[PDB]
Amino acid sequence: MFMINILSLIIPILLAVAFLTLVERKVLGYMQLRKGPNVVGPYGLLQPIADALKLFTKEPLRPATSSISMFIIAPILALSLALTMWVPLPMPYPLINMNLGVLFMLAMSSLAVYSILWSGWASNSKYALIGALRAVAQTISYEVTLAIILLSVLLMNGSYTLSTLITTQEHIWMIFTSWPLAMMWFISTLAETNRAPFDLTEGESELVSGFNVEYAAGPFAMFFMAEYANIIMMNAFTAILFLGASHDPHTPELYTINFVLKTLALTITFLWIRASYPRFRYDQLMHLLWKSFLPLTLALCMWHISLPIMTASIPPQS
Amino acid sequence: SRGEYVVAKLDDLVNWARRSSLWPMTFGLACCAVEMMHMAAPRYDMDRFGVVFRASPRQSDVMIVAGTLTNKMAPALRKVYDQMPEPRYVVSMGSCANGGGYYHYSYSVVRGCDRIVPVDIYVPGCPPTAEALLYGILQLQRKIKREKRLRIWYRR
Amino acid sequence: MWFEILPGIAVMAACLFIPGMATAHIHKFTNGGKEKRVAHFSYQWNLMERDRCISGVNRYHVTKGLENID
Amino acid sequence: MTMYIAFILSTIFVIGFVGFSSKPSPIYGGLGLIVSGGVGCGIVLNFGGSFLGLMVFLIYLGGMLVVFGYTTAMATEMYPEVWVSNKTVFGAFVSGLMMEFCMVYYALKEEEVEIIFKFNGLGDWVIYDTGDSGFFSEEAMGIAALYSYGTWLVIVTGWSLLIGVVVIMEITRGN
Amino acid sequence: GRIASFLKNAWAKEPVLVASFAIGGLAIILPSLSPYTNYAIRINRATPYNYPVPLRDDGNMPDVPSHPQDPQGPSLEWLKNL
Amino acid sequence: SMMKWNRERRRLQIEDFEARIALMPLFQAEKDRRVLQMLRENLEEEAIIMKDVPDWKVGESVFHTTRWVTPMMGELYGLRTNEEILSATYGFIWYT
Amino acid sequence: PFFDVQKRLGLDLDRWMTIQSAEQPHKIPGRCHAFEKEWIECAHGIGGIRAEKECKIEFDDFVECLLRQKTMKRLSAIKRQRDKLIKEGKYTPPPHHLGKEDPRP
Amino acid sequence: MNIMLTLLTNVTLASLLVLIAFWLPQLNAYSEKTSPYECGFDPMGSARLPFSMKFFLVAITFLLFDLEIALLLPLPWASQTNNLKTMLTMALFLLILLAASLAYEWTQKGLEWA
Amino acid sequence: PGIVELPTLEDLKVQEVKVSSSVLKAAAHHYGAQCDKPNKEFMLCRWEEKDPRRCLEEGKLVNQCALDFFRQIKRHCAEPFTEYWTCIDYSGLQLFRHCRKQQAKFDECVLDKLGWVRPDLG
Amino acid sequence: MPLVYMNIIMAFAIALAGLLMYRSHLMSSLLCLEGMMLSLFIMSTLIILNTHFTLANMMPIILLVFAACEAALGLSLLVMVSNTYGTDYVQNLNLLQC
Ligand code: SF4
Repeated sequence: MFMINILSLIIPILLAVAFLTLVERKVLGYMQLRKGPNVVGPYGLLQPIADALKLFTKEPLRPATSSISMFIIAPILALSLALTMWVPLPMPYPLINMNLGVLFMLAMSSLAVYSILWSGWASNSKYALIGALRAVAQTISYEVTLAIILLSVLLMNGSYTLSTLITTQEHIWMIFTSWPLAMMWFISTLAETNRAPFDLTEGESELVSGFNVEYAAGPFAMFFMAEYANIIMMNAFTAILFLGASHDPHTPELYTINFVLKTLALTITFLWIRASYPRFRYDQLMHLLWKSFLPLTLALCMWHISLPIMTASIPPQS
Repeated sequence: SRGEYVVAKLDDLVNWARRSSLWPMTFGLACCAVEMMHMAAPRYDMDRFGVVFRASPRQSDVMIVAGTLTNKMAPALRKVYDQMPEPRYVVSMGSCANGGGYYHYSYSVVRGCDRIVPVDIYVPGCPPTAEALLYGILQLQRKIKREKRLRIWYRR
Repeated sequence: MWFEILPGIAVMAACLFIPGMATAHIHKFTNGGKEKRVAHFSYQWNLMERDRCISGVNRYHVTKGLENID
Repeated sequence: MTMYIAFILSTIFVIGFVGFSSKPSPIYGGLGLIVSGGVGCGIVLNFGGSFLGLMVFLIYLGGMLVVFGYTTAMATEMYPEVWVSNKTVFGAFVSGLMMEFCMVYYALKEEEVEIIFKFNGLGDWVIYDTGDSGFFSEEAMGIAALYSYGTWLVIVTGWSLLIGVVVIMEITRGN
Repeated sequence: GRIASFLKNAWAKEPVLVASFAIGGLAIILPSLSPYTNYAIRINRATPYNYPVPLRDDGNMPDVPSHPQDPQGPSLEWLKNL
Repeated sequence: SMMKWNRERRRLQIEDFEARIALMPLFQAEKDRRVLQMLRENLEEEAIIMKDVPDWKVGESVFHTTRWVTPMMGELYGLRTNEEILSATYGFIWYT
Repeated sequence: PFFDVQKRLGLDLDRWMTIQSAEQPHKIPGRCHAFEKEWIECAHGIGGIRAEKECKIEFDDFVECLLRQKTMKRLSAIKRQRDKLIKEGKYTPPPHHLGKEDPRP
Repeated sequence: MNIMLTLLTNVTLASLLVLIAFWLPQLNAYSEKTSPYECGFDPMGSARLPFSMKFFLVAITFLLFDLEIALLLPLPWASQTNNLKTMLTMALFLLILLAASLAYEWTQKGLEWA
Repeated sequence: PGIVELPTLEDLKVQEVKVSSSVLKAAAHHYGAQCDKPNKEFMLCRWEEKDPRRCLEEGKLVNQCALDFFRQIKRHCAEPFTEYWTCIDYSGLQLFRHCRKQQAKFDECVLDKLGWVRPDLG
Repeated sequence: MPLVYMNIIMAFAIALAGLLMYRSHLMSSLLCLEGMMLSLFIMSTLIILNTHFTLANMMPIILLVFAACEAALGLSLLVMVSNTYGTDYVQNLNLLQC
């Protein structure tokens, strides 16, 4: 029955990604004095399905200069890793309960970056190469600060087990304890998911399509699905880490509802930011993270190391 | 025949997917592009109909030739059309694109984009009003709705 | 108006809700109406193996209480 | 087949090494290094080293990122080489795979192979210990003793890293 | 006096660095002067990670208890009150 | 609030560790008896298995020392079924 | 040129990790603590030249605990004999080894 | 094994999607359609020529800082020791050395580009 | 070298405490309070001797004492203990926190019928 | 020794042979150095975990730290070589002879 559980996690997540596309289109339109898609289906509900069918019934083109093996492998890696990262999340009970789930998610996010770089390099197009290099710069900018913030926050948890975050935040949200780290973490999640104002890899205005400029039909659909799934998964991680939820062991549905609502709110915030702010220059993104976020993260990491000791609040290891 | 019914229904599904999700490429040559942007503007928002502007030719389904096509720009237009994956549809907007319009007798103007690329729907006007362009796009959607690829496959 | 956005959000919310509920109820079904035991350290896995031996059906969730004694 | 997950992963590790060692273009050698790092993580996790394995994967994932960027900048070539683009690279790849297959079958079939040391074909499960670690992760407790026991190692490593930043700055000054 | 000028210039021009340095300095200093750090050490010691091996009784160990719930031996009342 | 909650968590962890301490001696007795029984069964079946083989002492120690050495996984589960071997060797690692 | 500054100044810069039998966090024992302790105690103050032969039994026991080469060889021989007997048809694994009896808790 | 099964399932789903994308659609591949994309005109040189990295120093420093990320991750378990004084001193020593390295590179115009 | 002197199967046969982990954890504190003596004797034997064979009899005594403890529980406080260990079983981590009320019932019943007092923290 | 030790030592041998047999690029040989470091990490971790040498489970992490230090040094040298010659090719390190 574990296979049933894996399918239950996978299939609904992909449908959630599909309808997230509709939600984004409508939210941005309404924030722009427009109505998002409404013609296709009641209130635009069937637009995602039409988009998926159109993309998968569209000719996929293999670039003449492309390296076919990497060109094909990259979307597979992106989608599979995007689906994999959802596994360890406690909602409330995780599909795979790992002692070090947080480090697993960090490593898997690191692995997903190669999908963008491999896609851009294999495309053998100048714009794709520029997008891949931008992705490299983005990872260089954000990875260290992301890891340090996660370590600082998890010091109060006492472990890297995602499930134990629920117990730690039983009485209060961790955002109250670590609201600055929460802000830097939210921006870093925006950077990791390559979302505005850090949508540099794709950068339609500056790079025609970035790394996916040479991708069409199914592979592009896979890249889009990976992107949106990563958005949802990272926002869910933020909800678990900071905006904890009440869990009644006899009724998990309450925790599941609270968690889903918080993640929806965070994803809506993502779309809101994409609508509101302009895009950063990748030099500016790297400067922001290294010159502004990194020193504050180091100072706050020192603070969070000291605070449990000086306040006798060291969390239980188990 | 049951096979004919299955083919007809699958063709209906494919045509509905293709017409509902029509992604024009970000290609605007001349003044007609401005009316295209006004079509993208809130009043006649084309996103409601599923028409979303996508820059990359490989991620686009429709090319709208808005503006005069000079002899200098024609090879680039043909290249962009060729690099666009199929099914691909071309809409010619404005008199300049349709047949050369005001600059028909110029040395530097292609007297119609039909000479360079096949055109499916011609939207008259100079500039065509945004409502006219939306009407043309919906006409292209109906044309897609009338397509019978799978039925012809079964009958062939 | 803005309420028109809500239906897609509701569909997305239901899709997201399905995974956690499915995981919890599948764990309940597989583990005999009780939460799947968490073994983050070797001691708990040893307890689970001992329960597997005690049960007699090679299922750890089956719990033998005072009745088995004497 | 699940009785020998470790052996399969180690063979994949050796194949990745034969991939990045035949020296294709740095991109595909980086692919090999990434695959080998993942497989090594798998092996260490199978032996009980979850933190160590995940740390290797994370560090090599970041390291190969800078390698990929550097390649596209310095180690670049107009026609980058794959393991089937040159007789030398394919020769090295085939020789490495054959040498593995040779030792693999030799040790699996023969009870005790001895290439340079003596190796026993019995599955890795045999060596594992029967003790219990209780409410503890021995790897985690040992790795955490770097701050309580290994003050000297912390001093040396921190100084090495600061001097490494200085060294990179000086080596790249370029006068 | 000039130190105040430097601090004002820092807060105007580089607030993030001022905040970071202040937080780091507090992290360094405050734990030394905190009463509760010894409480943290005692809590970590009190945690019974490994079994309390009994010791053979030679008849000359008054302080060592002969059985839990006996008045002799360590007490954890401080942590309960904490 | 986090200080209060974490101190309570440490106290509850102490409670759980004390429960484990109370239960450990019985577990140690069970484990020793089980290991000895498995070793005896292995010894007897080996006596059956290699009676014919020349110059093979049965149950001979590979250590010079006449001291108890904790048996390795192979000794206890060497001749048991594959499912038992997989469980003993990789269960805690694989369990998730 | 091994200037024993650690011994001169009484500083345990690195000797804490030199051996597996030394103090470890939470008194977690090494897999060969007994053998290592016996070998160290045997070869203490007698010099390396003497210890290489007068404590060879201890060192061999330590190596056997570390690598299990002899134990693995014996187990492999037993398994080979059992498989050969099964092929011959003159041996049958007991039901408890086959899983027909509940193992002791 | 559960993690292996999940990874296999996800990879198989992705590969099946790729297969369906490359086999269900109809194709009319011709040279001009599969040529590289350069905004309509043809590319001048290759996309495999060297692409100067103006942030090389930051990348090497990123490697060196990811090492410190690795060294600092055990801290959650370190806080469980009895020698919290030495643990705190060494953790702050490592973090202050990382801060010093960042400050040195910054003041020496190392975090700047080109 | 020498033959390993493994004990016979009959000698290592003992009555077994066939109760699940949740049941043991529910009674863990009172079990340690009541059966401390034999358990401590077995532990001292195990740690001093360093041979599992040498301390078999003390382990048998440990098992017998645990059985007697559970028998007294069954005689006097069966139902409250059954509810208590049922409550602990549901939690995957078998946490004590969620079952405080049933634990209070069990402790009060045990204190009244048998006089046992739960050991305090530490 | 189990066969996994054989495979990991074989990986180290292969990486050493790769490093000692250059072809053109320097990046590939630096990758062979990093591969050797990975193989050493795996061997040390396996030994320390099988022998339950608790206070030695940190040695792999220090080995990785100094491996990354070495990698940084290698890349910082490769950048200068590329700047002075335009490529990372080893054949350009030919000014010093004998
Ligand atoms: S048709 Fe008229 S509006 Fe359109 S580009 Fe030509 S002149 Fe401008």
